[PDB]
Amino acid sequence: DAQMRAAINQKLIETGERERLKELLRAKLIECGWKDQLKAHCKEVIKEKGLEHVTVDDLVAEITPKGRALVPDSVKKELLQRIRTFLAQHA
Amino acid sequence: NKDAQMRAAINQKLIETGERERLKELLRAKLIECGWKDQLKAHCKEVIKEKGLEHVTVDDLVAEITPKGRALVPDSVKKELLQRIRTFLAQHA
Amino acid sequence: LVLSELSQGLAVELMERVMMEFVRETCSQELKNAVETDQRVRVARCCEDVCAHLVDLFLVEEIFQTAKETLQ
Repeated sequence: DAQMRAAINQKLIETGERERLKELLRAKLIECGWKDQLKAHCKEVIKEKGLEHVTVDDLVAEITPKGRALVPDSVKKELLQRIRTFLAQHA
Repeated sequence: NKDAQMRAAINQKLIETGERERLKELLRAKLIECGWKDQLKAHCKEVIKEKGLEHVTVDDLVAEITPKGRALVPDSVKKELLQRIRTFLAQHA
Repeated sequence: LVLSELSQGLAVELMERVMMEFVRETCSQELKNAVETDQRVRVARCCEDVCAHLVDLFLVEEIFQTAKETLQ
């Protein structure tokens, strides 16, 4: 049910938990080199398409699929655990 | 396109400020210092001597002389003019 | 014993939103840097063309004046 999801999301937000998890997620992605991989891929797409042609929308479209696939399953496992811990303590 | 526009803007900025004239006078001074003028006129005297004064024309003279004239310009003089243009540009937006 | 896949869905959505925003920010910054660098390249390059143009112009004139002085 979506109404439940809306209720939880609102809680994550007002409790500041969402902002906190977001910060730690970003920090872990930076730490493991995930962001450096994005930048490396951008450099190649720029060199391939050319600055006279490429836009930000082009880069995102080209880089996203690989980016999504390179998010480590370890951080996804830890995130899920944080969410469950959060639900258990607020419900 | 965009480069041509940028060249035009730089060019116009040099004229509006009077910088083009200062560059011209700068080049003139440097050409004297490196002996460009002296070397060129000696080349003129040689060609005149072969062609003969009567036969030679100035347009004809310019034809055999200009290649040498362009070659006599030292790269250091070119570098120095380039540097002043870049500096000028940094101090004018 | 996980009853519902509600928590799974929340982790997947949250991860996807954070990830997506990070990609957008990264691509925007990388392209901004590249364009800034290229701008410096183009300014330098154009300054070279202008310099070469001015020199050849002033020169074509000085080659005429020199020729004159030698005659007679």
